[PDB]
Amino acid sequence: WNSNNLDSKVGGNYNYLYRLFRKSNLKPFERDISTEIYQAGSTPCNGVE
Amino acid sequence: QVQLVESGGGVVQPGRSLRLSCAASGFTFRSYGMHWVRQAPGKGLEWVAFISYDGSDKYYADSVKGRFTISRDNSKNTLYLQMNSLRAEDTAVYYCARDLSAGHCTGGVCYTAGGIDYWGQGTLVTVSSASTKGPSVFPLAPSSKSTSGGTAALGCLVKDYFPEPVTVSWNSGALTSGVHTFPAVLQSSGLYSLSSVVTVPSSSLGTQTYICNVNHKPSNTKVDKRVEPKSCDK
Amino acid sequence: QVQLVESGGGVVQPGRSLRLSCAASGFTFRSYGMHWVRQAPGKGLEWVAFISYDGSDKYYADSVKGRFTISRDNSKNTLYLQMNSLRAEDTAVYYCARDLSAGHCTGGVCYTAGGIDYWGQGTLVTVSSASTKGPSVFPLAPSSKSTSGGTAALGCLVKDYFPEPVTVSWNSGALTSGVHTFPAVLQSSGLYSLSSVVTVPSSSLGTQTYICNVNHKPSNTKVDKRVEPKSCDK
Amino acid sequence: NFMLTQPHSVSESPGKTVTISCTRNSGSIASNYVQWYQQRPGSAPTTVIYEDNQRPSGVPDRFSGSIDSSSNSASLTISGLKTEDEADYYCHSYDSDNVVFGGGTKLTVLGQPKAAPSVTLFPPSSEELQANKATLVCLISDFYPGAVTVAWKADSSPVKAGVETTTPSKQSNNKYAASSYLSLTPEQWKSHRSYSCQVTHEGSTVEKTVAPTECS
Amino acid sequence: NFMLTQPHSVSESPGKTVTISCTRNSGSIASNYVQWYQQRPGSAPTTVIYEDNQRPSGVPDRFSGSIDSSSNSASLTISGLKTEDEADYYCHSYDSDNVVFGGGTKLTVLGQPKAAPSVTLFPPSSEELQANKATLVCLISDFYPGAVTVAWKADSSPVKAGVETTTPSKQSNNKYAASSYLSLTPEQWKSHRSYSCQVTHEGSTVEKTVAPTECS
Repeated sequence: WNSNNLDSKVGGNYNYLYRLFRKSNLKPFERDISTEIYQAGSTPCNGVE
Repeated sequence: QVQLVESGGGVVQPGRSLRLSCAASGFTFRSYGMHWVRQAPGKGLEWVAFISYDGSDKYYADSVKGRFTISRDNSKNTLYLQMNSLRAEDTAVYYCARDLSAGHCTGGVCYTAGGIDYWGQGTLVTVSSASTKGPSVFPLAPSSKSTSGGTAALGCLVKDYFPEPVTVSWNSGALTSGVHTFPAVLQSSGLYSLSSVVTVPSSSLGTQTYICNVNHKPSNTKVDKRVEPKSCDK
Repeated sequence: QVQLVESGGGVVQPGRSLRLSCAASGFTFRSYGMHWVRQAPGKGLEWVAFISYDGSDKYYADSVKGRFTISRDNSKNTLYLQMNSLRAEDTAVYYCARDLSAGHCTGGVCYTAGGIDYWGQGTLVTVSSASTKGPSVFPLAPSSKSTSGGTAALGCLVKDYFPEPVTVSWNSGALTSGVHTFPAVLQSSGLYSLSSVVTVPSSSLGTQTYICNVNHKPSNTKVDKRVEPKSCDK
Repeated sequence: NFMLTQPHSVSESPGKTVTISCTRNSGSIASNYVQWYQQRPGSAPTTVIYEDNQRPSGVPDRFSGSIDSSSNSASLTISGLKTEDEADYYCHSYDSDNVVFGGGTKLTVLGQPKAAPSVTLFPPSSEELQANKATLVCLISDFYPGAVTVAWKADSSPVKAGVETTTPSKQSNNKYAASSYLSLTPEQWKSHRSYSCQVTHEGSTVEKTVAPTECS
Repeated sequence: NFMLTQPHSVSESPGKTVTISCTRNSGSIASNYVQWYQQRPGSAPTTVIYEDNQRPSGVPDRFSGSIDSSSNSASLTISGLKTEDEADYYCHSYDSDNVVFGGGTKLTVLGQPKAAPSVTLFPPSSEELQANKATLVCLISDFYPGAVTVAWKADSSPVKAGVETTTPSKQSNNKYAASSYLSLTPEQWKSHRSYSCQVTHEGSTVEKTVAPTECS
């Protein structure tokens, strides 16, 4: 159901985030909370964007 | 259309038991009367037995008296054979058959059996000691002298394979022109060797893509062999 | 002849459960006491357990005491080993064996002993951190210094693969004189490599056709790069 | 326990009328219940005749059946012979003991001019010798009529073991092609100095002889 | 439970006889079950002797087992060895709880002259270096006897992590060959000035050097 009056705040709410990059698809009923920087190449990220 | 399907027969160790089959359509199966007939290669046809429509009566030949059993399932509309205690002479292309109708006759003196109006597609049984062996093929490169307005000879050699069926085709069966598969022949080692060549233009050598498709499903074997110009250099 | 066949090992994840089997052929399996023995690469024989001819008496090892399970079934002519909880050391081919004697004795001590003269084909368990990664295959051209009636070693090179095994036969088995497949090399990166060449006279330079065959089956990757001595072009 | 006697083959011009012989060495097939089938080579036999003057579907009107009691025989009459039906016919009924089969008789109708036989000898292939394999093959093709007899010889000595000759089959040009296979061994194959692949075809024979040393 | 000890390597020319001290240091091994197996490297072990002096089928008669009753040990005698006999020998048995295996052997047949080890390395290529992965390659070939030892060093400091010496391999020229690899990060490749592939060949050290000028 719609939650415009319950989840929106003046000026924009950024407390909600969604994952975009992952090595493999999640298994059913599996939750991932990893925050490691995704590596799209051969050079390691080393925790720096 | 009347037609009888064949499947099931094949390699079996002597002394074992195998269940043959035959299925057909386009008619009334519960009413007709069938027949069984094998065929020893290089020899005449042979009677086997007869089963009436109702599954009650059962007459047999001299060789398989008691040793063989036969029954049909009218609901399943299929006829089942059962051969037991195989002997060396059993290897023969079997053929499920048909009568004119159920058993009918005339003249007062008569009996419930008639003729053979249709037959089957055939089933080959192999009673022997040799076990499965994959086919071996080589690229039979044609002689390079076949140039400038002639017909060349080339093919693929299916040797040391066991057992049937092996299908030989070119362009996966697309190019049917000129293909002539020679009959399969046993060797003194118990194996099989045969030839299969296609009559093709000599000018087509090296131009069109040559691939012979050999399929031996019982061993799950499919081999793709290509013919290329021969390197008879120094 | 009597022979044993074992299959079922391969890529398996640590800490899980697995089932293994021993096929038997030639003798009365139910009249013998079966075996379970593993042989780690880079190590020697590592016996696992034993079982009486009828399954009443069972004998086990201390290292994995209770960690596996051992079983046999008479009717199916098969032998089983429900092994569990794989670790690092247990990477080992598993060899099913026949007993040379059933329960022989010295005169005072009577137990079902273990004597092996006929063994099985072998099944190997693969528990490792490195996954089943595909290789990259290099061709090995002969250096130009081997000419004028000498021998010019040539072939192809496979490096950085996993797991075992891989087989190399020259000309897909058509050439056997000179095939020398070097043993696989486990690198510090957890990967594999080896060498395999043939010995032929240098009179075949520029005329013989080399096709290096690589059969890395548990990962099923093959490479057919056209094999030649690399040309002397700047 | 019985048999029906018919010849091995019959050859006749298309414009004539020919029959077949179906008689027994004993018993009595008169007033009985008879059929007749045909087997074109290498495929499923097909019904032709049952109970005398009956005809199945899809068969032209050139066949005719009859029965006789004087010599305990029955006759299938065929008029206006064609070349499309060259095959073997057999004999069947329910006799005093069991349902019985007949030997067979080839049908031959001279539709094309005769030609001299062509023989070529194929020794085992070069890659085969190192494998200790041997299979001698002789090609008999484009010969009319299709009745060919092949015998194997080695250094003028006739060869009987490992002999297998394929039945000729119709070709695109209505001719026939047959192949004869001899199952020897390389140790025995290389020993004999010469051979012969005899083709006796309507009294005409042309012999070709090669040397086993050509393989190397 | 128990433990047998075997000399991991013994060298002897084929003309004389070799012996193995199958010493199970605990308890006793008198009047119990006896086993013996021989392994060609890379293949399954083959049984030698069971219960004192009993030999299998197809094995040469030269082998013969023995047990030292006083010293609680066993021994195997093979008279007139052959170079074909170069393999691994193992000592199995069963005390009446479990089965125990010995330390293993590397029997060397001194029937051929020793070979001078000459070594050549294989530097990594530039294309693969982009993924920060490179393995140092060492090739050892044509050395006799096969008993060899390979060590890796970095700036005169011995290296143990990532060091792996592979099994010496029988060669076509009756000699032996092997190889050793070392996968290290380019930072380790770049930082250290040079490395070394130290190989010991029966007291003779053979070593070759690689340089970064071919890495860029």
